[PDB]
Amino acid sequence: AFIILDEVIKVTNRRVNAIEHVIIPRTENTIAYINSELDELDREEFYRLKK
Amino acid sequence: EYGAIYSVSGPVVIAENMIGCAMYELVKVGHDNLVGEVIRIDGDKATIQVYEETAGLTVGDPVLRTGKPLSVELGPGLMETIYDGIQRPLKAIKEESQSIYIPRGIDTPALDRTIKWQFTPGKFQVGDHISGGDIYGSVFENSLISSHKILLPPRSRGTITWIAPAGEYTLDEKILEVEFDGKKSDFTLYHTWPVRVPRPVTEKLSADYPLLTGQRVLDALFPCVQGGTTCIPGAFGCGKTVISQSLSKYSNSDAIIYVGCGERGNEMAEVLMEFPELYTEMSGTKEPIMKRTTLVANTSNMPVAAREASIYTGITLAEYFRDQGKNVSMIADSSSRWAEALREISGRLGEMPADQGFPAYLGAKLASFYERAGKAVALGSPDRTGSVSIVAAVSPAGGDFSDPVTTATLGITQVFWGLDKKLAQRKHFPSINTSVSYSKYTNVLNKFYDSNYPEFPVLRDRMKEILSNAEELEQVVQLVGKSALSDSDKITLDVATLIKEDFLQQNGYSTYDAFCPIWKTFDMMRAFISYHDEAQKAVANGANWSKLADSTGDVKHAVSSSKFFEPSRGEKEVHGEFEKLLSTMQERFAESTD
Amino acid sequence: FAINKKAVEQGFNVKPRLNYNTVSGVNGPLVILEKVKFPRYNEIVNLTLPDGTVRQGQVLEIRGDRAIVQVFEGTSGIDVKKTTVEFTGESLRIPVSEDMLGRIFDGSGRPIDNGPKVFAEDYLDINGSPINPYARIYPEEMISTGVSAIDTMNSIARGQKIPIFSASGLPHNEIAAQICRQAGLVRPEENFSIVFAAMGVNLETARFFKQDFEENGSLERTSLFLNLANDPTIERIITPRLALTTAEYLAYQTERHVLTILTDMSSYADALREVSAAREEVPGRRGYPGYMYTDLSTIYERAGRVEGRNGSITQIPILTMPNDDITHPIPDLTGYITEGQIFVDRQLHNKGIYPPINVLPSLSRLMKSAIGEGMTRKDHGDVSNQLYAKYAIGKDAAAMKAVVGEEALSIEDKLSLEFLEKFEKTFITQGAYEDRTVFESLDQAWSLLRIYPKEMLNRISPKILDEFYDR
Repeated sequence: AFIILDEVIKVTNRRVNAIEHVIIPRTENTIAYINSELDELDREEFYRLKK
Repeated sequence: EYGAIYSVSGPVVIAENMIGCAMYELVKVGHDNLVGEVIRIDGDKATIQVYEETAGLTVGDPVLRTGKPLSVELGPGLMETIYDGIQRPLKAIKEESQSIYIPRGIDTPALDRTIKWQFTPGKFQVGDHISGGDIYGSVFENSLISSHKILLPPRSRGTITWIAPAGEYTLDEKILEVEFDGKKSDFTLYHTWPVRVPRPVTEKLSADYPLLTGQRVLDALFPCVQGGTTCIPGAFGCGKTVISQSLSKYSNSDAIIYVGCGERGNEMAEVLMEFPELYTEMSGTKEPIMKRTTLVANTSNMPVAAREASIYTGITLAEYFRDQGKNVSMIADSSSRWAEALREISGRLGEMPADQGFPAYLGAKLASFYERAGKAVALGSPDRTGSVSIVAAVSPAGGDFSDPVTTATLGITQVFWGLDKKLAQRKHFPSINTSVSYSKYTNVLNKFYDSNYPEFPVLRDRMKEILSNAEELEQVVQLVGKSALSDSDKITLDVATLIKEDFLQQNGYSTYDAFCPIWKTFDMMRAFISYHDEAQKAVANGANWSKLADSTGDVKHAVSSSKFFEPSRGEKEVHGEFEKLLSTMQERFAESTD
Repeated sequence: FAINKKAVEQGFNVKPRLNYNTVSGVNGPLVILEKVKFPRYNEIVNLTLPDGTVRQGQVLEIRGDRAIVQVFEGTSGIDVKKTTVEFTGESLRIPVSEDMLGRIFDGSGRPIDNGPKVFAEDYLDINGSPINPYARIYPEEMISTGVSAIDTMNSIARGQKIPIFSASGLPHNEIAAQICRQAGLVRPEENFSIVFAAMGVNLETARFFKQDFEENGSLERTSLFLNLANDPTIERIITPRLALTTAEYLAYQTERHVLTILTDMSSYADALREVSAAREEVPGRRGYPGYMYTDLSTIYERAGRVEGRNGSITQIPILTMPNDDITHPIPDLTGYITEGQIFVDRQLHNKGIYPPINVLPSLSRLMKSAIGEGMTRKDHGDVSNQLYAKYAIGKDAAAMKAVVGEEALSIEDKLSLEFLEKFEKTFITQGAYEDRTVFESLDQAWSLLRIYPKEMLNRISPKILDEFYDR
């Protein structure tokens, strides 16, 4: 039981660390980039309509 | 000589026969004389901006010309007054109309034109050369402030040929006759000034004198120099009202100008009901705070231009009061609302947007507005000196701080006092997240500390590192528990908790902890650091810290209770008691080691 | 008492009325007169088509000797040869009398209850002047909605402005009807009235509203302003102004505690985007006009108690987020202007919970001024916090149940898990016609709280625990 618990907790802890330190930053940077692009499009659309 | 309307479009109006009008004059359009300002001039026709609602207008209505840009009248009687965004008295308006509305097309003097004021001559005589900004007489405005001085408006010089002697006058009796190439110059107890132009000043100075608020944490770790800027987040559950009230009641300033720059309305009702009840007790319970404050109220219903010009009006008033030699403290309410109004105006004008839809002016506008603050020596003969210290209040879009407004404000201002809601439920009523809030005026304030309290910087630093170490320690404490921690680490942890629960937390209602002066806080952090370092030193030579804590539980309780000590008793006898307590702790530790 | 002199002075003075035949062009929903004399912005006109039909309109712009009328009921069938345009000489006004109550009005205010004319006691300009802030005060007492999940946890103090966010396919209309039916003060009524204006609704919903308010007796305490979906948009933007104006008149000239509801604002936003497209103002964010902030403020901020008069007022606007996102401009601005919000979760509705309200995101900022002694019992503010905290705990406990079994959960976790289900199935779940007083809701909340051991209810003060926990 000791061995099994040790290996299981090691695996889960490293997985949690990897998720926290990799996934969330990677996705939120993309979120910001997408927001920036969608904000960019409307600017030129408004310019064209103004013209 | 008048102007006939030629077109109308919602808030847009086009005049006619307008020749000889500046680009920002004011115009009394309509029979009811609605207020407006010219924007674009093309030959004879000139675009006009309206403030009230234009429904019902008809072509051919006469149009007038004021003869100046947006301006505000300055003089005795500002105190105890409540104004709109465009210098409009609300109490007088309500009394005059007897209604509960602001009837459109209503004009009343900004200052009461009937109350008689007792004037006293200054120090000049007929035939003496004079210059703008020179004091030539005082007026008794209130028991609180009685030296309300009278200036000569900038951009005015010459020689005085007649000055009224002492007596009682109203605001419509020429009390001076300056003679220039044209002797037409007359002067009364008041004058005006365009809002958008900063007031001239002799020279700016470097603000060094600290602004003390009476709170412990504020002046202890994140001080604000008297003459600088600052920013605090605007949230619902944070409860910033405590900060504003404490600043108004206990600060060392001499005049407060609160500005409501667009609120939900009910909050304005709350603050207006509350302020006339706050009482200050210096040289006796001088009943009101209204005798030391003018308030600018702008509910959302107010016209967009009025809702936008609020901060300009407030800062102009603050600069005027600064030039009299007094000290002022401006307090905005929600700069986000002001930015919203600016963006709305820009959109209505139909102009190119920019980052996140805002116009391109925001950066320059905010930079100039903040630069208008500071400390300087007034412009005049007596060579008095004053100071201004704006206190902004930024509210986010929906919590995120990616908006341009917050970024620009943080980039410009120098002091941030982060407030956290989570502490509210835990009731750290001064809810300052010590890990985020920061100050940048320490480098200057040290030149004052050394002159007065040389040890203050090292002590405040020491507790900064102590708190950082304790919060970091708790992280691994959770991982491995306190079991694997040396006695020094536990000492750090428990002293950190004691500091958190005594030095930082502050009831604010108890007679003793309501307003903590400087020397008292000085003694407090000296005592706390002495306790901690002495205990750790005693443990260093070798001793079970559990036994030491058992022995010195009384000492710990005494240092905790010292905060309950009532100030305002001797203000030096307090220092004697603190010295006695420090010596007692020292000798108790010395005996305990034995 | 001298109001009679003013009434007669401007009353008995008849004036003629012009009549034009110079229609000189048209562009979609607009119309362009040519040789008007001394036009007047925002007038009212009555077109007369060559077939004898009659319509209405309202000018928008005026050049040098020109007007631009827009017709309510479309523009088809008009002509530039025989149409005659008759001016009015004064802006839109509403007939106001004390006896609106009971009657039903169309979008423009023409009665549609098969009843006689209004017999106006006065006339008024629809969009009155703003309230003077210096003459305004704070909410104080509470209003009894009768809904368990609202009154107990999101009480409404008179003078508040609490919107009710909801999604597209949700029964928000039924909740609004129930609220209007069960409203009233609290007696620890001769002073209560309701204004229920609906804009942009289906025919079935309108018929259901009328039939329900008829046979439930609530009609004689209300005055509805219905406006179907196929009616002119301009009338849509007009309707809320009429409702607010009449409510303000009642409250501040008869001293009646009144409550107003709108039942929609997204359709109002659509009607608003439509205007300014007739004009050539370029679209703003998400296509909406930029200046919506000002007019929405004008709509909302005619609320709150007043210094002198004993009357009062309250608003419950109902929004509809397009795709269930708070980032949309309409909900953002509404939250900016108003105090707190009330949500409606889709999942709860899926599980058959009525009213499908989720309390975690809900909030009411003026609660602290609503509850208390006399105004209500003394234990409201503590039970509110306790129930909120325990619901929040129960949600995550249910979340962890699936991952860590059930035994590993602490006793606290099991109790919270049971309490969550009991709460959802009993407290929030309220019949469509079940009316509860605040006291009954408090008693039921106490019953639910009795699940936990007395000691463990930490957030509740010992005094209240001792006083009420018994039995």
